[PDB]
Amino acid sequence: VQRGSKVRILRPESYWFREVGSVASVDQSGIKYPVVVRFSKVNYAGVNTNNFSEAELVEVEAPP
Amino acid sequence: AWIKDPLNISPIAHAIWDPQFGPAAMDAFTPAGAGNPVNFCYSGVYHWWYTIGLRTNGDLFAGAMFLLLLAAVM
Amino acid sequence: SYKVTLVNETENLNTTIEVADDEYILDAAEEQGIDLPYSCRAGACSTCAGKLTEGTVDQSDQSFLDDDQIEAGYVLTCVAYPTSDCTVMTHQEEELY
Amino acid sequence: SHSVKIYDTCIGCTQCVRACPTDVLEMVPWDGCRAGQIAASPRTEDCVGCKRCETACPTDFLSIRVYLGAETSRSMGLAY
Amino acid sequence: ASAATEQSPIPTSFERWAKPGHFDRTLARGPKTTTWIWNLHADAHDFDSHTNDLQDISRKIFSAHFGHLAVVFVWLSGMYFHGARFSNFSSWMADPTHIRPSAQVVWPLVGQDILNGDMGGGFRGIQITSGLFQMWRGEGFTNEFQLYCTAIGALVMAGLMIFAGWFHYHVRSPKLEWFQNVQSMLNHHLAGLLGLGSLGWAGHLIHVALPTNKLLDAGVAPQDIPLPHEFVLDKALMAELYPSFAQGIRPFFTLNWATYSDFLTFNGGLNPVTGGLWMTDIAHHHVAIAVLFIFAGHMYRTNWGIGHSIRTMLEDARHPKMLPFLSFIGPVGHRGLFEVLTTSWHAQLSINLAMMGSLSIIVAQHMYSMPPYPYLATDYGTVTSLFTHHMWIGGFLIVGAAAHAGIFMVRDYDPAENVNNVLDRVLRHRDAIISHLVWVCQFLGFHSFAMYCHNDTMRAFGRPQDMFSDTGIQLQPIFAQWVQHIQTMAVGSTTAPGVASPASYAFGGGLVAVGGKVAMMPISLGTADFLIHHIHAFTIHVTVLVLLKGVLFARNSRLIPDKSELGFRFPCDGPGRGGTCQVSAWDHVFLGLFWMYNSIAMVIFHFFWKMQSDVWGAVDANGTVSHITGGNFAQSSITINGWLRDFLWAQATQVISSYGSALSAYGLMFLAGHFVFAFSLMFLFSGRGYWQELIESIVWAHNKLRITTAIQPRALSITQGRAVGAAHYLLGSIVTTWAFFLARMAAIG
Amino acid sequence: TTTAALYTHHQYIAGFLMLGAFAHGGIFLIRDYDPVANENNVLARVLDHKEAIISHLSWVSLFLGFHTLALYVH
Amino acid sequence: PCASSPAFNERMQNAPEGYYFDTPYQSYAANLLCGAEGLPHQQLRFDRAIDVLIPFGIFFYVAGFIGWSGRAYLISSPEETEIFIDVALAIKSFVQGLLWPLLAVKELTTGELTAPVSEVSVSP
Amino acid sequence: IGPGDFLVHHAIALGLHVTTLILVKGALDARGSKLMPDKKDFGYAFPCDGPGRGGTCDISAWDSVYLATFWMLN
Amino acid sequence: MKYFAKYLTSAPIMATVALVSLSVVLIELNHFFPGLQYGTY
Ligand code: CLA
Ligand code: CLA
Ligand SMILES: CC1=C(C/C=C(\C)CCC[C@H](C)CCC[C@H](C)CCCC(C)C)C(=O)c2ccccc2C1=O
Ligand code: SF4
Ligand code: SF4
Ligand code: FES
Ligand SMILES: [Cl-]
Repeated sequence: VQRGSKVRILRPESYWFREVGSVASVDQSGIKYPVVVRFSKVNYAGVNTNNFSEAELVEVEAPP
Repeated sequence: AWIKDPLNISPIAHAIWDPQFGPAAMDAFTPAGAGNPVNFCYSGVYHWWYTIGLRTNGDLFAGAMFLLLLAAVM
Repeated sequence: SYKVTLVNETENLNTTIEVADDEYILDAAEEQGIDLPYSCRAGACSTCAGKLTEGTVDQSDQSFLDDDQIEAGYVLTCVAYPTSDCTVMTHQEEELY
Repeated sequence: SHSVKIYDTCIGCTQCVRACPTDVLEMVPWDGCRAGQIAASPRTEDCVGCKRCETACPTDFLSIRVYLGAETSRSMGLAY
Repeated sequence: ASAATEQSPIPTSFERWAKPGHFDRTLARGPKTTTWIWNLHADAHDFDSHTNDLQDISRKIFSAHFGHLAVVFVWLSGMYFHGARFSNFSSWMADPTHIRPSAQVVWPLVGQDILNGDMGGGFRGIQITSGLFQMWRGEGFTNEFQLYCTAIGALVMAGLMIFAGWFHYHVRSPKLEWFQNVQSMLNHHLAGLLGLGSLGWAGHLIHVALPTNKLLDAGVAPQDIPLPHEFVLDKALMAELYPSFAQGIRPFFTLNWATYSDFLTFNGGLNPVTGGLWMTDIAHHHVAIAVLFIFAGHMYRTNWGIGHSIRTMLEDARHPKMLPFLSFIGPVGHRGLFEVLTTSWHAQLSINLAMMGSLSIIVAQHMYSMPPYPYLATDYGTVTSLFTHHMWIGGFLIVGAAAHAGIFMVRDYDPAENVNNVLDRVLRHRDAIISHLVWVCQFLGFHSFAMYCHNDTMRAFGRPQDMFSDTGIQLQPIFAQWVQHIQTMAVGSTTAPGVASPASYAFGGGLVAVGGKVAMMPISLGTADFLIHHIHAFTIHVTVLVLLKGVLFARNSRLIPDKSELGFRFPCDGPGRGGTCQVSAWDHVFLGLFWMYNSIAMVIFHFFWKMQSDVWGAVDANGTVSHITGGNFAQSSITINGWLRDFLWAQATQVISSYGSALSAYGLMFLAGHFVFAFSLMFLFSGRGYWQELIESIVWAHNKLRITTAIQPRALSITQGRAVGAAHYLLGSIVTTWAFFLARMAAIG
Repeated sequence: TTTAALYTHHQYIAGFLMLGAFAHGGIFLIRDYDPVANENNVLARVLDHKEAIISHLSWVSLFLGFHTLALYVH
Repeated sequence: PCASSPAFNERMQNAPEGYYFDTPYQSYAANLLCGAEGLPHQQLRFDRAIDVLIPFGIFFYVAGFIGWSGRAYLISSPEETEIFIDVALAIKSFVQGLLWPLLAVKELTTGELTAPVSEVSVSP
Repeated sequence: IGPGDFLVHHAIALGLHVTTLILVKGALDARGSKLMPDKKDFGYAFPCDGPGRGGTCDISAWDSVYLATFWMLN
Repeated sequence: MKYFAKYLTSAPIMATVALVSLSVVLIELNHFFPGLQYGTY
């Protein structure tokens, strides 16, 4: 997973569970949730992006 | 009094003892065959007790005392 | 093609970096060897508040700045859209509150 | 008192701390996110339960949860 | 140019129409969810949020006022056109006692022309209850061409009003110094709007209305009457009617005013022919109040030294310059209130809405008892509709007054501006105000309604000697009975020797009956009237409690000390502190809308039943009055059961038995109002999270069919669900009463 | 009156009992439901597709309501 | 039948004529089924099979037209086309929406009318 | 039974279906939904989850039995 | 008048024209037999 890859969310408590969002930037600082995923569909609080781990993402489109 | 004519007699639930009634309400809640204000029973227990054998007030009192003692047993 | 100049008193320097129309300044700043404060990258905090000295940015996705606070020049550099270039202040979260 | 729990999806944006009307929350060093901060709730005996901290949280789902618990005279917000 | 105060920008652009939300910064973001759609119409007119300059807001308000005046002129044009094309006005002009006013015909579509009822004279239409015919008869109209001319004039005025609003914003808009000239505005409105307006209407009455009405009452047919300009043109024709017009305008300048005492009468009763007030007495009224209002308009210093300055009068009303018992308002008094009222539009709107609603209620209470138009009091549907309509308008306006008193608090109130003055000192003891209002509401609720419950229990027990009746424990309103006696003694041939009749026959005096039916007669006040007036006092007081509580605690309270930071319209502050649901001032306007409903509904019910059982009826040849429900207010309106049986169950005979008749639309609207009332309770009892979680399943079912939409479907917000529930409750519950009143009065007269 | 009262009595008791059935079905899923003891069985299988059940109850409700109300209003 | 119904003629020969009872009481009485109250009752039999098809089946076409015009307009979209209805794409989804009956069976077999279980958001 | 029976049976069908909708929705969303994923940690009866996320009034499973009592009564 | 056409394509304007255009069946329910039962067409 790196910038541009479309990913499906595997987090049950996420608003975008089983939804495809684009990776914005991956942090190489060794933090727990480094991947920033951005969504075309906003959540209830008014937020369209979130930090996920790599273990709760499934790549569905390699970046072109 | 109701088992003699269960079509033209209204079953009675119990008696009224509201001291706040005027005599116009004491008269209104007193039927033809009663000497006190009463409530007309609409629970159907008269029909049920008449269909299962109960014929007298002594039968009803015996059943009530049995159920009092059965509640004590429970 | 746009040119954004980030000014920071701490670093005491004005480095310019071109940013694409459809691209966040902070996101474009990461792909140009430049460090900036950022926490949520969603427009729901004030960690990347950059006062606008001149120019105009497209921050329609931002959802935290106040009407009177956005008139001062503050603009979340995390969910901002570089329309041109001009210049913008960095690390201005202490001036917000 | 209410229970205010902070989870490791916290990003140290401080917005929960700034939104608290009763000063329950503060920031502590973490090195578990790149801000280096995480919220904490020591003065949770002061918590009224307004959940302004939860409204201020940007993470999905919330990195801060308030569980309304035993009511005291402080959590009921009583000046009498 | 003439006062050097305009030069406004905001060029008339068209592109700015295909970008909704252009006024708000977050509204012009990009929709995203559905809450944006509802947010578009939730603060569309709130010009205070849009910008920050007071001058731009004032300019916008001025042009919005002009556009509103244009809308009202379009409505007036429509009413005059309906009276000039789809009405039986001429037929009613011929016989206004046997013909039913009608100004609306229904097209012959599906089952639909049954609503066209026979109105007398072969006219198949809908019986209007707006009082337009009775108003046009009193103004001086005789034929429909004059109504058509008035309609065209009102349409021209509407076009002129939408040009004045575009010219005073897009071409030459005023400066803020012009809007802040409250001295000049008060002078002109008091002398030029009210004073000259009533003077011009007195001129109209003296030269058009009084002639036409005098000939109409004499017996002349409506098209046998001369047109108004002949009354104006030749003085011989006008001197036949009045012998004081032979001396022209000479006795006025030489101060011989009793010469004019035959068209400026001071009778003070009702015309026996029509039933309305004495037309000469009306003209004399308008002359006197023109002289009073014009004289009142020379009070405030404008550009010439003489006058008052309202700022000086406000700043001097303070201790130790007050009456000694009124000296509790301290040494600042009303010092910062001239700057409150000349810089806050919401403060002005709050005062003006309170006065406008109160004055609409005063209009309602003065036009049933002193019927001011010919053949008005005998058309009971019109009397009912006018009283009821003006009570509802007054109540809504009064609720909006509290709404804007709360918007002033959260937004326009400045603590540093007004320190230790009356506004600061009210906010500084509001616990005393609110707790004493709580106690008086409780005292009034026990001593009005629980007495009705006492009466129900005593009547069901069969002990009516124990009741609060006129035959049981009497509760005579001795003070109002004494005022009624003073009013009928005053008018003797005393304390008002000039008047012949009582100011209304409602106080005392005699009986005016017109066309067999009663125009007006004394309204006796007994124990039932005591009880229902205390119901009115109780309901008005709880409405005041609900509304004033939100105004006084709009800034902060003991619960939430920073409520002004949360806004004026916010749902809550979470489930903490026990749960702070509906703490905003807006939620108090929400809860006071219900209490204004409950207050005005009982007022209109009291009016309907009391007037229908103790005034309205049918006088026979001898003089005996057979009232409509038969004088059953004095014994049935003292229990709740008699209100449900002898008023609601009995008088709704005409609205539910209306199917198949011409009043069937009223039965349909009666059921429709019940539907909308019940449908409101879905929004009022339920909460937002249920509906958002059910929309989740519906969105899942949509995603599975690939019928997903970009605008994300969200449940109505908390305060929006409250607003929707309140609007539906009010609409259905008022449409129900409207259908009940109008079907009843269109069937039994 | 006895017949009417008895029918209405038992139908309201039955509606309340049916309301409490679903109340304690919810309280079970809150308090006692074990997602691992009930792994991929019928109960956990109806919890999985619960949006289909809720949307189809919603469709039946909407169809019935629109048609019945519109027929009555016509 | 309504023609031979003895109670249906007391609303025949005593009613307003107009143009809502004169050109409607006929065709109705010729081809309806009344009971005992003189009221047409909508029956569901073999004679109604070619009678109830024109309310039932012809409503299904227009309802599916609306539902497929609302679909084909909304797959080709992005939050400004719901506010400001793009009349060109609306006409494009109306022209295809006319013969939506065929297109609907050309989606179920191809598997592009239903979405996968893992490509649709769910809840805990 | 006649035509007036068909409509009221469809009204009874509507009523049972909407009451079942409310109760089934609140039982199946008792453990959590998309608006409140961890709803099982807050219990069966709890007021709300505050005014965040648009507002969460009547979000608990107890509030479904609350909202369906009106529909059962109707 | 560039965005005057766009404002006439807005949701409320399309809504009002759609309701009046589908609801103009006044002329369809008056032209032939203003009462049309299920079994009569
Ligand atoms: C001020 C008004 C008032 C008051 C105080 C009363 C008082 C009384 N009435 Mg009366 N009534 C009234 C108005 C009033 N009435 C009117 C206006 C009428 C019309 C004329 C009547 C007609 C009437 C009739 C026909 C009867 C009465 C009776 C009674 C007595 C019943 C209480 C009792 O003795 O046993 C004590 C029991 C209680 C106080 C129980 C109530 C307390 C709890 C809260 C309810 C029960 C618990 C629980 C919640 C309910 C069970 C579960 C439930 C969910 C099913 C009582 C003295 C009855 C009687 O005479 O009894 C011998 C009788 O049959 N009244
Ligand atoms: C019939 C229904 C009903 C009743 C009885 C009430 C009663 C009350 N409302 Mg209320 N309200 C209602 C409907 C009702 N409301 C609805 C439908 C709404 C929807 C918007 C509201 C919204 C509302 C608001 C916003 C407010 C109230 C307030 C009040 C209180 C007013 C003070 C008072 O009257 O003292 C007298 C008490 C009564 C009239 C209650 C009945 C008392 C009976 C007649 C006597 C009982 C005898 C004896 C004590 C019984 C003892 C028996 C023993 C066994 C217990 C009062 C308790 C206001 C308040 O708090 O005032 C201070 C307040 O601000 N209401
Ligand atoms: C029913 C209900 C809802 C649901 C109501 C909603 C979502 C609004 C219903 C309006 C519908 C969805 C109309 C919108 C449809 C489109 C505009 C399309 C209409 C078609 C025309 C263009 C012809 C709430 O959100 C709510 C919130 C808080 C308290 C109580 C309640 C409440 O009772
Ligand atoms: S608001 Fe949320 S993400 Fe930000 S510091 Fe507080 S708990 Fe962490
Ligand atoms: S129930 Fe609703 S209004 Fe009340 S505190 Fe909770 S979110 Fe706020
Ligand atoms: S990094 Fe949080 S809003 Fe910018
Ligand atoms: Cl009674």
